Amino acid sequence: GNWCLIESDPGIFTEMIHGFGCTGLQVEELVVLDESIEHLKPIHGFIFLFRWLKTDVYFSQQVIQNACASQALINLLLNCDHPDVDLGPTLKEFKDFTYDLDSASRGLCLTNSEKIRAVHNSFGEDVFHFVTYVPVNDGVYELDGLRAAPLRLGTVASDGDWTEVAIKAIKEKIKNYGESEVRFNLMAVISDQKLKYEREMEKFAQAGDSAEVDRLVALIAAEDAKRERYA
Amino acid sequence: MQIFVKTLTGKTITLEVEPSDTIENVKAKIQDKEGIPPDQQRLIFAGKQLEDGRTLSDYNIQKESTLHLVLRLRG
Ligand SMILES: *NCCCC(=O)OC
Repeated sequence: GNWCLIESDPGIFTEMIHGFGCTGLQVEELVVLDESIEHLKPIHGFIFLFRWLKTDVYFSQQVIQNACASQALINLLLNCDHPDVDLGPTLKEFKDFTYDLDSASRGLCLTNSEKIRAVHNSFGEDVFHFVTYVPVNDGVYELDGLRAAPLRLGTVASDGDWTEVAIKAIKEKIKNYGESEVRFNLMAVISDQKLKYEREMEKFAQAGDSAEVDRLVALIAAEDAKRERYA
Repeated sequence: MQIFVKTLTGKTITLEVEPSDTIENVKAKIQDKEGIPPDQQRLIFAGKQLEDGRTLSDYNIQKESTLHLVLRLRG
């Protein structure tokens, strides 16, 4: 009631991540469930939106309903463990302080954060819900802010692609709706591709490879145009 | 002519259009066939997001090309 609803748009979610102070990531919309995303690796998590049919994992449960977009995104980010990714002071301080708090109390603390509430609202009866999927150690978990605990979907590795487990869980969730229900959205949280291209570009520049620099300029320009259309 | 609109779930929605039809018109057509308003729709033709008032022929979209629908839903 004091929290707006949030549109399932990968551009908005990329901006929310930045707004929370976290750098090194972007959000990419998935268009089909057979979409190969080998080139998007590493995938840090999935954000999945569907119509609500009424100890090493960080997880917070919602105590307000309309916070689900921010809460799902924060549940994902606080499970990210990667050199590409800096959570920033706001989210690191939140995670440190709430480390030994139960899941609903974490939701309360998140709900009371003025910075988070601010960021959230700066971007905004069937109810549509966001949930998060994330790998932690050798497990894959669904983080649904309505439940009291993470849901372990399966185990992964050694060779394993964790995304197979999550995608399987998502397909099977879609098989629960009318074979005509199509109101879903799936997004992947991946490393910042522009930052990746700029790092490579500076290395090829140093190596004296004009051809590869120009092709990286083309990739960067392509990425910028794509980011602009999402605006 | 007929063109195909595919969704995340794998469904395939078929439409009666002409190459003159605006994207916005195609979104109006998806509503009556599916129920989803234009607001909640984005159409992708491999692989750009399509602009509302800018015609199938403009995007070189043929008889029986397949488009992709993604959803902008308020959660
Ligand atoms: N999309 C806003 C919140 C809804 C939600 O929490 O569904 C359970």
